[PDB]
Amino acid sequence: EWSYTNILTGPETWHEHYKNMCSGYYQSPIDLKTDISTLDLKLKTVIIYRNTSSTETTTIQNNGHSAEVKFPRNTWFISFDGILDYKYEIIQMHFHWGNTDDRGSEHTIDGFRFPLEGHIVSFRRQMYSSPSEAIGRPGGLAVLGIMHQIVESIKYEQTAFKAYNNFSGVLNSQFVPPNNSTIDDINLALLLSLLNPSRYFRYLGSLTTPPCTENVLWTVFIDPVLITREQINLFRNLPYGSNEKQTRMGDNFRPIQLLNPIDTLASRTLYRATARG
Ligand SMILES: [Zn+2]
Repeated sequence: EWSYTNILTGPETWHEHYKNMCSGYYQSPIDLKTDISTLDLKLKTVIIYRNTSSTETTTIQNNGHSAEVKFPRNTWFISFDGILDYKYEIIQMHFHWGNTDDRGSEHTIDGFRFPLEGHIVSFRRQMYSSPSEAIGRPGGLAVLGIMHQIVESIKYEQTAFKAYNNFSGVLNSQFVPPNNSTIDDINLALLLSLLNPSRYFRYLGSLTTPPCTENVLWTVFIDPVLITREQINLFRNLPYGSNEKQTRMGDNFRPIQLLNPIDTLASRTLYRATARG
């Protein structure tokens, strides 16, 4: 059992209840510190692309700790090298947000928390045949982090919810765990075009929920996409699972981890990318 809000099973306890691997020293999230990071001009623009002959349905579930969009197999991919040859295949996208607008993200950028951080989770299909083979194996995963920020004046079509197609209206108080519903597909290419896909932090870290496996290649884009207060409050209408002390889902984020805890046996480095100038 784990939770965010029950002090007994909360994130401070994960290093004990899930020693493998929540006690490790390559954990996530971290503070993404622009001044400490190393600019690496070899890190290219990220591309997200779709298999246009895929027809299966997309679904979303309230799994008790987030809203998680589950994509069909063989449908959405990420390329980090400009070639569209299916090296990373997207599995799911879920979200982390706050009870209030000034927190919610798991990563910080120079100490700053955003209201909502989305995680697009993919597996390295280049090496592994399926999500379930990759999820617990070395180097199996790569996650994209997308920061969202609230604006007062904006057309719907300009907000991230256009790419999400409003999650087909499923974000409301009656979307109780562990219900899942079919939704219109998420246009992840459009979502990525709402920010600068060349401008990101990059490091090796972990899943941010138990068992915190250290096999995640992280990419966190620096520019946020935009949403309204109305849209953030939609997520806040979801109920938490019954493991949680709080009724309404919010503050479902793990606290910050150090880039290099004192016990590390080989330091990791935080890299940054920017467009070819
Ligand atoms: Zn996440």
